[PDB]
Amino acid sequence: PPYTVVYFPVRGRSAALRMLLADQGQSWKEEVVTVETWQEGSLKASALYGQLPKFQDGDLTLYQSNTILRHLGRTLGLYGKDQQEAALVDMVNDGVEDLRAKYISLIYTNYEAGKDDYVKALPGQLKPFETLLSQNQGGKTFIVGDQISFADYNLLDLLLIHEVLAPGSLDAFPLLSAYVGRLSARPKLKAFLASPEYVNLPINGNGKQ
Amino acid sequence: PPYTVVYFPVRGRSAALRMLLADQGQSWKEEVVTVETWQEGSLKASALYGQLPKFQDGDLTLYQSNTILRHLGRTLGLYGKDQQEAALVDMVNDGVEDLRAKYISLIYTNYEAGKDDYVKALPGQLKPFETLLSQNQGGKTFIVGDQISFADYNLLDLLLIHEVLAPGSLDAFPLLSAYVGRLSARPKLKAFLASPEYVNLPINGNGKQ
Ligand SMILES: CCCCCCSC[C@H](NC(=O)CC[C@H]([NH3+])C(=O)O)C(=O)NCC(=O)O
Ligand SMILES: CCCCCCSC[C@H](NC(=O)CC[C@H]([NH3+])C(=O)O)C(=O)NCC(=O)O
Repeated sequence: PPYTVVYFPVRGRSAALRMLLADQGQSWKEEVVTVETWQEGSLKASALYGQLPKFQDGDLTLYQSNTILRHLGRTLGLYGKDQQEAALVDMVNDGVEDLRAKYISLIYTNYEAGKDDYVKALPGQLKPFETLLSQNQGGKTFIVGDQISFADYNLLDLLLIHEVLAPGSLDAFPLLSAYVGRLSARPKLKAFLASPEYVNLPINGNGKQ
Repeated sequence: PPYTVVYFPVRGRSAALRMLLADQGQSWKEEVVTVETWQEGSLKASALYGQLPKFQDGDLTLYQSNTILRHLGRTLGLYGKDQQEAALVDMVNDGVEDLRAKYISLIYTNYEAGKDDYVKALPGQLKPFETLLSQNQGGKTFIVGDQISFADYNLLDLLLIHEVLAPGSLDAFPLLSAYVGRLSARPKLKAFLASPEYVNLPINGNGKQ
């Protein structure tokens, strides 16, 4: 630390890292980049893949949302208790990333045309996270082990946004409904999710949710 | 260990994790899964995300290619010498991953109508790794730091398949170029890249490369 998130006035691929910081009792600066600022071409030109988020941690500069997440898991001890759990944390997040890339591509690339095909495939896509949960202490704690990981935040954000896209898509998944239900209640995380820092922001950058 | 890779008879997403093992002088078994056996559906059904590659390491069963990359870097010490190097290695891999997604979506979804545009875009897509490899002792060792990482096996394969795509695609990048020969000159890799079980193996499995 200190932490700075440099991003568009959208939740997008920073919603989960932001949650993590907040749940962890941490504080950060929000650097905001409007499309106008981005349209200047100054930020993009330095950015390693011409894309945001950008994260500064003390004197360390990072791109890629999952790098940032992994770096915070590695520093705040949110990467499982051991080398097995490390691997299972990854498996979970890689799975989140896969569904998220699908979600993004629907939203930005063809929303109204694909929504039906997307939401149809959704139960099949959520079932492995129910399974995962049911194979660890009975879905009673976290997605991996019995302490919180970066994969938990990234997955929490995945389900929240999906409840907006497809109201009631978690009915069929009891363990997962209680898990969003429980993890939201975590005191600092309740507060963060109610902050205008979050609430004032739309999920996506194109009107679509 | 011991190691087992379960996958279709292609290079695909088990290509980078096999170079790693070979160069690391390690050995492994192959569970070949033809398309016809996959259509039977009992393997599909048991896989966490219904997909391959699948990997067994001693008692651990893993899915997700980068998870197997990460698991391997962590056990064999191919994840940078420190915390910062770790975060940059992930930054490379995520960037490799992003170009692999796009190539995979060219190969399987619109090869015939996508290609000229794709190769058109290749230089300005390969440049980010040319940069990183510059800002790291002038390009003379590895993508990150001075010892090999899982991010180097993944990028190396990414660069090899793209040479098959458009032969001579790497000339506008003389740095990324010698990188490829350095890594393939490594006696353990060299020999595997000359074995049939690498040369006789299809890249993508749909007659397109
Ligand atoms: C312009 C409004 C965009 C706001 C929507 C979300 S950011 C979209 C895009 N960034 C990304 O796709 C980030 C992906 C990156 N691989 C990650 O996971 O962090 C971007 O910076 N795009 C700009 C560019 O690539 O030039
Ligand atoms: C004909 C030979 C083709 C083999 C190459 C395709 S393997 C493609 C697919 N696997 C994946 O997309 C893996 C994605 C995963 N995110 C990873 O990187 O490990 C799969 O198991 N697909 C099968 C399915 O989903 O039914």
